[PDB]
Amino acid sequence: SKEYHIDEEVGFALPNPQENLPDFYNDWMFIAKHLPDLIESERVEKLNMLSIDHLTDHKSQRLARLVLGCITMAYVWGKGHGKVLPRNIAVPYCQLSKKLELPPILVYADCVLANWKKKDPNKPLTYENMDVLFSFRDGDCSKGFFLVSLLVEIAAASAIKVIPTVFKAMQMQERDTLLKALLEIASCLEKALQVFHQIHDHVNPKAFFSVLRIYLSGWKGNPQLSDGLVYEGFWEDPKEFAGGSAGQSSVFQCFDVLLGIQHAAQFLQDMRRYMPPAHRNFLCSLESNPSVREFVLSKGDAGLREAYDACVKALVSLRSYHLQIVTKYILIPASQQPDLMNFLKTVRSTTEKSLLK
Amino acid sequence: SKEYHIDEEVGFALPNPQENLPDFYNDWMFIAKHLPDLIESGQLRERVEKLNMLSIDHLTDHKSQRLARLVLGCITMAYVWGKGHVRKVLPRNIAVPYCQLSKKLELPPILVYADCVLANWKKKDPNKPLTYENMDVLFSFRDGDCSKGFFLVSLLVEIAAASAIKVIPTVFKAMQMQERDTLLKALLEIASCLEKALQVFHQIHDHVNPKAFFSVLRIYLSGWKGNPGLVYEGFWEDPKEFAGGSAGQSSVFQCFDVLLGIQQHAAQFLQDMRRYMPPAHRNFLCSLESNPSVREFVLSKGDAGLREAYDACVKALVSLRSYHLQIVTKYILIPASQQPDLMNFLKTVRSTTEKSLLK
Ligand SMILES: CC(C)CN(c1ccc(-n2cccc2C(=O)O)cc1NC(=O)Nc1ccc(Cl)cc1F)C1CCCCC1
Ligand SMILES: CC(C)CN(c1ccc(-n2cccc2C(=O)O)cc1NC(=O)Nc1ccc(Cl)cc1F)C1CCCCC1
Repeated sequence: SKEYHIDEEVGFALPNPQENLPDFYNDWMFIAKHLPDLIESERVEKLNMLSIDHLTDHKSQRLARLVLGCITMAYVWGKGHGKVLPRNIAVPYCQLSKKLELPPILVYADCVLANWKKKDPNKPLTYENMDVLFSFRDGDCSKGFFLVSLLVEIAAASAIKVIPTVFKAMQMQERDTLLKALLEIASCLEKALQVFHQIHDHVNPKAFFSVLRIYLSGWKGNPQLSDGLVYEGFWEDPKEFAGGSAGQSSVFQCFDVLLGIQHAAQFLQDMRRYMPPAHRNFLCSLESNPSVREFVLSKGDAGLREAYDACVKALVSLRSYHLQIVTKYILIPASQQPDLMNFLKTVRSTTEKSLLK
Repeated sequence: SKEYHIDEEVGFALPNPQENLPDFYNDWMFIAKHLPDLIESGQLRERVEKLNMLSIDHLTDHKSQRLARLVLGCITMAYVWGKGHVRKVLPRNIAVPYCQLSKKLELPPILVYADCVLANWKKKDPNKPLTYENMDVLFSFRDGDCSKGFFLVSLLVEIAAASAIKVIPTVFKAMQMQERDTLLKALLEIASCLEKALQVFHQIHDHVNPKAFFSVLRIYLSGWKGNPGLVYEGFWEDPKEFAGGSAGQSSVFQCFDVLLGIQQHAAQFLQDMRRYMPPAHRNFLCSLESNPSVREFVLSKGDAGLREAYDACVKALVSLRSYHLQIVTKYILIPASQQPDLMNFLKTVRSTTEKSLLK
């Protein structure tokens, strides 16, 4: 559906992202494409300031934001062992973030949604035929963690395209249409769970926790940048922004809203700001529609209740397996080097309490 | 509109709010309607504690549920604050129905602008118009609190603003259709209506007394988020923080900012205030942000008339925010300097409005 930038094949992800920028931005593209070699070894501070006026289409500006976002995270965090962004990169990065109405920091819509290519376009969207555009460090497992995340967004697209059928069937008092629409969403959410199983085959817990997780960290409520980060020449004062979480996906928040599932309440709302404007306009168009919960309860129909519940159950399954992934990839590795669980459990609890029975 | 519950006459306010609940809720209605007498005699907190737990299942329409929230909200503020000289636990037999009724209406369990302004008025004679002389409130806290004046004058500003809100589709349609003469008239009509809202502000001086406001009424509008939380017995085992009433709970304040492209620590506060607004009204301010920028449209065009009409709106907003500040001065600053960061926030918002002028 065109106005909201939801793709029929990949949903919220960006279809066929640009891989190359105009020559004018070669200095950017060289740094971003060589980050593994370049981190172990100043070029950002010796970098001239480029105008953003030569980024003319949407995909170019998304790729440019991805390039500048990966550069910024690597400059701030370095080698990842232990506060001011140079004017000549921050001014174009903040200008390009302002234009696209996103915060000047690496966000899920950059390094997942806009950070993939097909290897051969004549074949389908599977891990074996897919790759990422940018990494941080050799062995960071960027490829696996980004692509498996993206394959979940694609699986979710199968359900999102069913979403006009739900509201049309409510308007037209069509009980049999709405039931099939809910079961199809439920079935697609159940197939998304099977993708989650793929993380184990492409992402290594240690590599994730001690390498990749430092470069997705932001600077809002971070003790290393207690006052935040200074974007030299744009604000004289340092500014806080969060870094990447699963909460920046629209997938997670989208089906809460649809199914009428209502401190963590605060966090998912702010995460929407870190989403593309079209996608936030979509989640709002959703909240303006009649409650699927009020509709299914008001009918007294037990078939409809089971289908609504089929959706809610598929979400609880996902949130449990999510939780189990956090156990393998954060809790256990943290107990090996010499409040995230509370947030996830609370969100899971609110979902489970939304069953009808 | 329709889906957003914006009325052509009163805008964001609730039209013709219910005044009476079903008999089943007489025990509630007695306390709320007699809060002045029951606080002054020391019988308020006893009447709340001798209260059986009532099901909310007999509140069947919207207006009934809005009135019940107002009744329970006024009771809660009086129970928490007492004689204004407090209670850390709200008794289960009122908190459970109040929290249940808040969940249904998707509002926080505390008295909010949509309760004691938007849903808390009646006409004296319906055959005559909406003026202070023909209007009254449903609930007060204390004899002499000047609740009537402060609530109704607050609401009369919301009503003046409604005249402009219904123009808001004309603005977006006229941009889409490249109709330059239509869009100009739409801004001037909004500006003129924003200018009439300023004339309502003048009425506060005739119906609200500064001392009465600061030392009485302001105690019963105090919340418990960042207040030097409250336990809702039987609903949460843990105490919960929620803010009390501010002018920020109006949609009026944010609505014309969004239209005009006015970008409003304080960015966070106006954003959090939206939760204390009705869900339909939160969907409207959000549906607004999804529309094209009126600022970017007027600027790309070389037409100076359009700039002056956009500025006419922005200027009318700056006028209101200056006079706002002067009202804050009379009703807080001076009485506080007589007893033995809101000013920073208000000036900042004025600066952001003023800095959005085109000239
Ligand atoms: C698609 C999402 C909703 C579910 N997944 C997921 C599950 C658990 C975790 N997780 C592990 C430890 C802590 C967390 C957490 O914080 O939740 C993270 C994610 N996903 C991201 O972190 N995505 C992401 C965010 C920001 C930036 Cl910048 C880049 C990114 F790639 C996919 C699903 C299938 C298995 C692979 C991961
Ligand atoms: C409606 C807004 C945009 C402008 N006004 C306004 C101006 C200054 C102040 N003020 C004074 C001292 C501190 C403050 C402050 O904190 O701003 C308050 C209000 N208005 C409310 O506070 N309304 C209200 C809110 C919450 C609850 Cl619960 C109940 C209520 F009645 C009206 C407009 C009509 C002329 C009288 C004032």
